[PDB]
This record gives sequence, C-alpha cells and structure tokens, in this order.
Amino acid sequence: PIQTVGRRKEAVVRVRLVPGTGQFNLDGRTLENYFPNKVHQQLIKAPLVTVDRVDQFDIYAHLDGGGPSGQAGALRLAIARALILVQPEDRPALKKAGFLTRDPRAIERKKYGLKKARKAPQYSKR
Amino acid sequence: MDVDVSTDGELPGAAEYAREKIGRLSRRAHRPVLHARVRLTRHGDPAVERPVIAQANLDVNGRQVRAQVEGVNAREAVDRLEARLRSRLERIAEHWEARRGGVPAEAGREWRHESEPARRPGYFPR
Amino acid sequence: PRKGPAPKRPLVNDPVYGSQLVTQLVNKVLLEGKKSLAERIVYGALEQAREKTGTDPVVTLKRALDNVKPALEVRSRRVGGATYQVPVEVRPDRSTTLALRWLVNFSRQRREKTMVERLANEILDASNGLGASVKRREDTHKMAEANRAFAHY
Amino acid sequence: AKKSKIVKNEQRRELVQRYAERRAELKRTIRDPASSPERRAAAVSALQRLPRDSSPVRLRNRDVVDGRPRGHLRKFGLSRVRVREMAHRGELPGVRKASW
Amino acid sequence: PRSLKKGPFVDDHLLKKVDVQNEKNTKQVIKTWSRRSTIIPDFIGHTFAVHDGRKHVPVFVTEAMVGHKLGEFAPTRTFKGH
Amino acid sequence: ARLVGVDLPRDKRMEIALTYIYGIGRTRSNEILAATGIDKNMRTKDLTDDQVTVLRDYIEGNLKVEGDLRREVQADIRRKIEIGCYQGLRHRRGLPVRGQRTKTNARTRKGPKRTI
Amino acid sequence: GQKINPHGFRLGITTEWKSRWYADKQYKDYVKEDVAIRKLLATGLERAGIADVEIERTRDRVRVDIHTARPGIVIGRRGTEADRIRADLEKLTGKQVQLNILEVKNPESQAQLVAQGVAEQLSNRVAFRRAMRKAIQSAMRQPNVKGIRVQCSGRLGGAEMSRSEFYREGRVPLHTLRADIDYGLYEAKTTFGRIGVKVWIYKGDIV
Amino acid sequence: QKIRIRLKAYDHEAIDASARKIVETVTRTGASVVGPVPLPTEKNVYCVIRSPHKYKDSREHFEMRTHKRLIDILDPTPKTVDALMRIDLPASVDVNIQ
RNA sequence: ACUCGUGAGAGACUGCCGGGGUCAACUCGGAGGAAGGUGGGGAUGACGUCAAGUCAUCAUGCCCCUUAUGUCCAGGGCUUCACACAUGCUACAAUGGCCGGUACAAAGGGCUGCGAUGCCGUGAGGUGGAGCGAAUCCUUUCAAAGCCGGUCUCAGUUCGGAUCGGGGUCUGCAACUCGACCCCGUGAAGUCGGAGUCGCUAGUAAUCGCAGAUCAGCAACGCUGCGGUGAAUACGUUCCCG
Repeated sequence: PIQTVGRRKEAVVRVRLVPGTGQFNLDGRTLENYFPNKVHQQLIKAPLVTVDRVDQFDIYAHLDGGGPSGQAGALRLAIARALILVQPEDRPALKKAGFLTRDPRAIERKKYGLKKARKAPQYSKR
Repeated sequence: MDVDVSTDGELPGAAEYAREKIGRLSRRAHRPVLHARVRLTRHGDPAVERPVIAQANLDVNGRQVRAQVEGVNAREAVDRLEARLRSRLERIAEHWEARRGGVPAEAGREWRHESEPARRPGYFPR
Repeated sequence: PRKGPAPKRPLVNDPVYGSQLVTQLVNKVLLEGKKSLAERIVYGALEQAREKTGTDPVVTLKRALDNVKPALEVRSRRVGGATYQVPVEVRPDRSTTLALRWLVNFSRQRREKTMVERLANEILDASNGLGASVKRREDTHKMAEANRAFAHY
Repeated sequence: AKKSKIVKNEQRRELVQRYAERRAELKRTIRDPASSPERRAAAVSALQRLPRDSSPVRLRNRDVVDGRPRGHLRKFGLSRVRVREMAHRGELPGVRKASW
Repeated sequence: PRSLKKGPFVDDHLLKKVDVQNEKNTKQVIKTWSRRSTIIPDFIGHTFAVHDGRKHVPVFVTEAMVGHKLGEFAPTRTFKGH
Repeated sequence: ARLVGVDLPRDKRMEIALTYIYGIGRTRSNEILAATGIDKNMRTKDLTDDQVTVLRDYIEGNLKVEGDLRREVQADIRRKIEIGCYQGLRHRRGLPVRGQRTKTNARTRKGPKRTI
Repeated sequence: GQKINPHGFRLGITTEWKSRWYADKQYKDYVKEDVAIRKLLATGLERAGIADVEIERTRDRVRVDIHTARPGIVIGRRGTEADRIRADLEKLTGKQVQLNILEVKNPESQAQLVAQGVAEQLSNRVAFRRAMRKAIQSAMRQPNVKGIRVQCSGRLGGAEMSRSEFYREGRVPLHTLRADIDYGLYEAKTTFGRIGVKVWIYKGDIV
Repeated sequence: QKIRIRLKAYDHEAIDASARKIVETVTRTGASVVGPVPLPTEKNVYCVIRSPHKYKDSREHFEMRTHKRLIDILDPTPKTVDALMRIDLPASVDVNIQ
C-alpha cells in the first residue's frame, strides 16, 4: 500500500489509495455525506480529471483539523501526491497545473495595538 | 462659533476671555469650522518665566489648525494664541485668491512643478 | 502602485457552468465571505433566467454584459493647476468589472422580494436592453461625450 | 505604596489563616444542604459576628516587594513593572522574550 | 436581590435596638448607620435616623416600604440643575 | 376577531396574533395555545366562535391583560413614587432607575436631545 | 525607550539565568525569598564589588553563590563574616543554606564592577571625564576585551542641567545576537541627586 | 511492574542530558527501558506594558516553556531502585516517580 | 506503517541556464525545487528631537507637614447630568428573523481549582461527587458562521432591542446608592445616516465563534491571543499628507 498526507492551513488529510472503483470513503462517510459543496468536490477531483484516472481508484481518507475548505485543499494535495507516487510519469501535468505545491498561506498572527492582524484602530485627527 | 475651553487648576476668567477671543476667528476662516477646542495649563514650578500655556484646535472643514503659546498670565497667552491662529488661518486659505499667484500659469515662463510640459514633435527641429 | 503594477489573481473557472464570468459574478455578489450563499444566489438567478427565456443562461448573461459594458468613462484630471472631467477609453477588464458591479448593485435595490428574483429580473432586462444598469451606461456615455472638448489631454 | 497599606494586608492573611481555615467554613458547610436546619441554627448571624478581616473578600494581593495594587500577576506574585525588569535580568527561571 | 434561602438581612445593632424599642410599646427616633439593612415588619412604627454621608435623615417607616432597605430613603447625591 | 376587547390582525398565525394582546408575549401565547388545544399555526380568519370563547374564558381565567394590567402597573409605579424611595424620585424626574450611567447616554428616559 | 536590556536580549542564546531551580506550586514564595536574599546581600556587602549573585534551590538545601572582586573583605578570617551571613540567611527561612563565595578573574573586564568603580569615583569628587577615561583604558588593557562603551547621565558636575555623555572604544554591536555584550548599571549617590552610570563591554562572539 | 519517571525543566538541553544519564544508569543496572518519549511543550504567555505610566499601545510579551520527557522501565530489580534513588541531577530539572 | 508530539539534520545560496548590462554592482526571464531572489510574520528601534510622559511602580536633590498634609474606623464618593467630544457594540432586516435536524478548529486553563454521570428546576441554577497537577479527567465527546427542511412575505413587522413592572439565581459579612445572570410581561429610537473623516494590498479587509489575564463576583461590548469562511481593486504619481 501507499500513504501520503495533505496539509492546507492546519487541515491535515491522510489518504489511502487502492485501485478499486472511484468510491470516496472519508472517515466512514461518502463524498456527498461529506463535502456537500459542488466547488469543493470539483476541487477534490481536479487532479484526477487532469490526469483522466477517474473512477479507477478506491480512496480512503482521514480528516482532522480545520474547516471544510482547508480539508478539501489538503485532500486535493494528498491525492496529487498519491498520484505522483503511483504513476511518476504524469508529474509534468500535475506540476504545471500547480497541484504539487503546498499552499503556504496561514492565518496571520494578531498584533498588539491593532484590532486584527492588519486592521488598525480608528484614529481621530480632530 | 462654539468653543469649548478645558482649563485645569486655577485660572479664573481665562475661560470666558479665551472663548470670546477665539470665537471671533470664525469669519476669518474661509470654510465652516466644525469644532474648536482650547486648553489652558499653568506650570507648577515658580521658576518658569512663562508658566501659562494655551493650545487651540480648529477643524476647518476637515483641515486641522492648531497653535500653542506661552505667557505670564491668562490674558497674554490667549492674545498670543489668537495672533498665532490668525496667522495659521491666513496660511491655510486655499481659495482662489490664495492660490492665484501659485498657478503655474506663466505661459512658457516661470517653470513650476505643475507647469504644462512642452509638446515635442517626433522629428528634430533643425 | 508607486513602484509598478501589482500581479492579478487567477481565479478559477466555475465547475457547473465552465465560464470565468460566473465566478467573477459570484465574487461580486459575495458578502462577508459567505461564498456558499453567493453561489446559491447566482445559480438560482441563472436557473430563473433559463426558465424565463428557455435557453442557456450564460449566453444571455454575456448579452446583458455587452448591453451594459461601457467604453468611455470620465475621470478628473489635474493638468496645469486645473481640474476637468476628461473622457477616457476603458480597458476591457475595467469595463467588465464596471458592468458586473453595476448589475449587482442595481439588482440589489430592485423590489423583487428576494435577491435571486431581483438579480434574475435585472439580468433579463439588461439582456433585453431595458435595465437600470443599461440606463447607467447610457448616462456615462452621454457624460463622456458632453466633455469631448477636454479629450485632448 | 504606603508602608501602612503594605503591612495592612499581612494581618488580614494571618487572620484569614486563623479564622477561615475551619470557623468561617464550617458554618457555610451547614448552609449548603436545605435539609440542614439553618433557621434555628442562626449560624448566619454567628458568621456575621466574626470580624470582617476573617473574610477573604477583603484580601488584596499586591506586589510582594513593591506593594503596587494593580497589574498583578499570580504566577510570580509580582507587579507588571517589576516582572518586566526582573525577567530582563534573568532572575525568574524559564522566562524570556516571546516571538512567533 | 438577595437569595431567599439566606433570608432578609438586618444588622444586629438596629435589630436589638428596635426589639427593645417595641418591648415597652413606645417608639423613639433610632440613630442608625446601616443603610444595608432590610425593612422588616417590626419597624412599622419606628422612625429611623439613617446616615446619608453628611447627616442622618429621619425616616418614618410605613406599611408599603417594608421589604426595602434603609438606603432607599436616604438620598446621597444632591442635584438641583445646571 | 375581537378578543378581550382587542381586534386581532387580519392574517397572522395564532400565537403571534395573540401576542397583540397587551398582557401576552410569545411564551404566554404558545403555552395558552398548547393548554387550550387550538393549533398554533392557524390563521386569524379560520377561527370559530367557540375557539374565540375558549380563548376568552381561559385568558380571563388565569391571566391578567389589557386594562387591569395597565392600571396595576401604573399603580405600582405611583406607589413607588409616593413612598419617597430612590426609584420614586428617579421616576419623578424622568431619569433611568436601574443604575444606568447618565453622563452621556440614557436618552430614552431623557427623551429627544435638547440644546442649551 | 530606546534600547532593551542586553542581558534580556540574549537570555536564551548567550547569557544565562541567575537563578536555577524549578517550582510548580511554590513559584511565588520561591521568587519572594529569592528577591529577599538579593536585597539582603546587596545591602550587607558594598565594600567589595558584588558582581553577581546566583541562587540554586533543591528541596531544603539552598545554594547561594556570589562573585566579588575582594573575597577577603566578605569572609571572616575566623568565619565572623561567614558566621554572620550564614546566621541571617537562616533567619531568612532558607532552611539549610550553604554559600560558595567566589572571585572574579579579571575585575576590569566585568561591566558591573566597572560601573561600580566609576560610580564610586563620581560620588566623592572626581570629574566624570577622568573616571570614564580611566575605566576605558583599564578595560581596554585587558586581553579579551574587544569594545567598551561608558555612559553616565544626570546632573553631572553638580550642574542645574542634566546631561548625557558617552565614550566608546572599538566595537559595541548591540544589534548582533551572537556577540556577548556584558551590561552593567549602577547609580552614583552625589549630594546633588542621583547619577546613573551604564557600561557596555564587547568580548568577541560565542557559538 | 513498571514505574513512571516524569521529567520537567525549563531548559531542553538539561532535560535531554538528564534523560540520557538516567537511561545510562538504568542500563548499567541491567534493565529494559523504552526511551525518552518526547511530550508536548507547555507554553505560558504573558503580555505587559513597557512604560510605568501611560504608553499602553507598547506591549512586551514573555513566555515560560516547560519541556516534558517520559521515562518508563521494566523488570524493577532492587539494584535499579537503589540506583534511581542514588542519582544527582541539576536543580533545574525535577523528577516525578509514579 | 501513516499523522502527531520533540530532538538532531538537510534544504535557497542568484546555486544553474539565457539575455541586458563598464564584464561591475545590479537587473529580466527560464529550469530544478516545498519554497526564488532580504519566501511569510515576529523579536531587534542609530546620534538625537519634542525641557514629550511618569516625584502616584520604584528610587531620589531641595522644600514643606509632623498632636498633622501621619495613622485606625463606619458611612459616602470616584457611578453625580441641560450638554459637548472620542472609541466601540447592537441595529435599522429576506445575502434576513424564528423553529428542527446535522458537519468540520486551533490555542489555552485547572488543587482547597477544573469539576463529569445521575437526579431536581423551564432557566439562571441546586444536590452530589467520578476522574484529574492532567497529550490521560474537566473545559462536555468541544464551536459558530455552514448545510438540509419548515415557517414568516417586505410591515416600524415573527425586524430592533432600549426603557420599565413583577418574580428569581449566584458570589459576597453585605448587591440601596452601585454586580452579573435567568423567567414573564412591556416593545423606544431606528427605513443605511450632512459637511467632513477612518482602516485595509491576500489568507488581508469583511464576517463567525473559542480561549486567557485581572478576577469572590462581575460593569468585558475592553485588552491580549486562537482558529473557521473568505473578497474587490492598484491605470498611475498631476493633486492631499508625511
């Protein structure tokens, strides 16, 4: 077997890929019971559609941390990593399309003296 | 023109004199005054030759005007403050009479920063 | 913007219609980051438009955009210490942005009891050439023309 | 602050240690169960008889060296002014500046 | 307000003052300093000199004012307008 | 339909229409509708005369609303006034009575702003 | 507020905590007794330059190590000074307290001792330029010193106006983390007020 | 029967050295160990104001970090017990035996 | 085995390629790579200025009080209100209100503290005490916006919650002046705000919740952190400010 990880702004996805049918088992739930957002499902399946290996891989995925969007992004990255591990000669397609790049966008730390990371208190000149 | 005076400690009659002197500057301002505040403060140390310090702040249609002086008593400080504020208001005018001399104008003369650049043909004059 | 132009964000194609313009539309109607609600609103509006007309919604959306897309806009210019309203040609991206913003706003103050219905009616009348956004484009073109004397700088 | 006020707290502590250990708590342990006969007990009146300094409610933790009554930190028992200078000199173990 | 299990709160000083006041069925003016005590039906006729911060204001109890505190009838801050 | 001297709205669900009685809010309406058996989601024009009379006698039975409640409230405020208590004179001069700050806010008791 | 304390800048990198112990429930009273010990030792000993005081705690037994430039002053030849310090440290409820009195190898390379000496010289009669120059030359004469800066502020020379003066020799890289900057501060008692003296000393890098 | 050894210190280097020394001692006595299992570092954060009086917007942050190590042994021969109660460690690190 | 936790290390150095370049700095693009050109964010603040702030953290020269300006106690005040200014929160609604079901976090705290199961109250809450100095137990197994279903049909309303009447709970010696919270009723202004003005360039603004310190209780809508969802726009330096 093979196992990869996807990490998207603290959302961690552990995946397990076998050559079964395109069924999605996400922590004992399916792709529709989970992820009831069409854009999210497209985001998951995009590496498959650009690699055209749809409905020919059984997927077991572990989800922990973050919200649905971060989980979806980490899941897509994990799928891309599993694909490159399984079929190395597809790397140009996945890399050019940007699915092999971990997204280094994290919640910016809140700073003292400011209400938010960048938002500043209203200052009155008068 | 409504002015609020925020003194401190001992300064009898300073508030009324300051309010009446400052409120006469409303007509001198070329734009409506949104707010006007005056603060009177006396230095505790007897060694200070000019103990009384007066400050003002006027919101001249969003433009901040402020001045600060020192004096030996309330009357002198207020009068010097009025003179200083009048000077600042004169320098702030920004209506047409205030900027008619600064208009680059001077057709082909008195090169200024905003003077209209000369139009140049593609070919050399010769 | 003092040191030079800034990179653009390559936002992705919509999954269920496959066009860039619908994603631009959802990001225009978006509020407070509630993307799902915006997508629901726009999909409902497009399906309403398809039901009323009977054809694909994207073609009618493009027709409405072209009906409301502007070409000439007026900006305040300061030359030689004086400000005038100068008519300026509009780059394609700015024209599409203006069209989308006008559509969203003028649909926001319609009177159709729901955002979906207001948006659908606005896009339909824009496709037909009767919308208030079309009127806004008419006024902006008239304003640009009335100041054609100042186009020389 | 004032040495009078600095020392005024310690007698409150030893009074609380003298009283609140069992006398000012056994009465409360009787008021808790409604089955307990509180009305003829009049232990509410008895607890009122006790001096106010027996009450921990009047206790005011101050700077253990300076007597400053505000900006107190329980971990060190120190004022905010004092901990900042004492940490910079490395006198509190395992304390340093933060960065993340 | 105070919980009902604890019961009404009255300081012992004025409590024993009023109970010896009513044992011989005459009410004199009682000088008190506890604004936090509650009005209890044994005060019904007694006139209290409740402290204000500067002086003591005479307070004659009636039926309606039972259940309140003596401080309800000794106003502290004085204001007449600007 | 006239209930306890109050006309109902023309088309509202029952409990919310019952809130239009002065002594009745959302909780009271729900609980009285649950007790007296009429369903809560029925409109105000589908009611029968028997439904009206069962609401009428139940409300007159274990509730106080409208004139009696208003006069009781006014009597309570007046009695609080005449005993000279703190809240009394607080009511007397139209200032907040529950310790609210009066340096800036409390226009509700003060009314609209007046300039001097 | 311009510069943070150099010891606190490199606390987790170059410098070390001056009190080594661990406490979970008893952190507060440990801190209280520590500061009590520090103030007692600062008050009692002033003739010899007390450069640094360390405290190590382990259950009952407490270890207080102090560095001085003149150990003989602080120790009784029969233990008289040792007896006195041991006794009033027993009085400080330190249970069993044992003391390791130590000596600084090169007094002129220690910033705290330098500030102590300059402050003492300033207090009696000495012009401040003389004191700063003498200290700078003495510390520069030391083999390992790479840069020293001396600054003292206040009513210098008994004047009515306060002034700040500083002389530097060599390199004093206050912004560099790996550079170990020895920082020392001490207030001089004059008849006209209080004069604050600070010393920075640079002695290469540590890696 | 196994006895738990818990380590807590403010300095990671000292706690690592203590862990390795304890492991060396218990292996000297002839025991079976698991190894210095690392545990999450506890972080206590404090924020203060720099100036004594005003200047609130200027704050300084401090933190206290505690490092935890877990030592577990098996086959507790009395020689190992006696060796455990004959170990000297820096005053910074405390050892919890359970 | 895969995460994860925490120790050691590698990895970005214009390293390489191509072109501009004085063959110089530098600069443009490409490849490889997780990341490309000080990667993102912190900590770090030169000589000085403004006699800026602080004798009320502390220390301190000089002056002053010393049957008091020192000190102990009860009560009161710091919460006063015709107004004015400033920072915020909640709204004026359908991109919503209400009801039912249902999914995903991080960080942090806890010994005379966290406090679970159960039972009793409608609800604050009461009784009771399991297990926990805690990667273990408790903070519920942790969220809310989100998703699904119903209802409301554009109204000063099923919006909005101020004010006020009544009744309670908890802490505390004691909630009158002057606490928080719960229940019933009451249902104000408010229909998107003039002149003018503020913040923000990307995981940012906007929006949603969670935690901590101080703390018996809390006036916390404040401050310091943590994560969830997540935009638009930048043509360009003529004008405003530094």
